[PDB]
Amino acid sequence: QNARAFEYLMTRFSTPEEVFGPLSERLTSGYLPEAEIVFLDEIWKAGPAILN
Amino acid sequence: QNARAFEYLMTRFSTPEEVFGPLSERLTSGYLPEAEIVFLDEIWKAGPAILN
Repeated sequence: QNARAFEYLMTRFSTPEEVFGPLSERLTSGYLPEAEIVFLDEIWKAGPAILN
Repeated sequence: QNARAFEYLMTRFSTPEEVFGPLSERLTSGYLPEAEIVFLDEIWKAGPAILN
C-alpha cells in the first residue's frame, strides 16, 4: 500500500551524495533510506565509498 | 503548435541545477521537465547525477 521505488545506475565516478541524498542534516527525501524497494543497476563497478 | 526547444552541452563538471533548473520548489521555467524537444550535445561526458 505504501511503497516507494528507486532506480539508480552505479557508475565508477558516483558519489554517495547522489544515491542516499546530499547533506546540508542529510536531505534524504525520496532516495534509499526511506524506500521500500530500491534498484541498483550494474553493482560490479561502483567506487569504494559506495561499497562501504 | 506549442513546442519549446532546449539546447545544452553536457560537460564533465555539469550540475543538475543547470539542466533541469535550479531549486529555491525547483525553478524549472523553460528547461527540461516542461520542454517538447530537448537537445543534449556530447552525452558521453556528463556527470553521474545527471545521467541517472
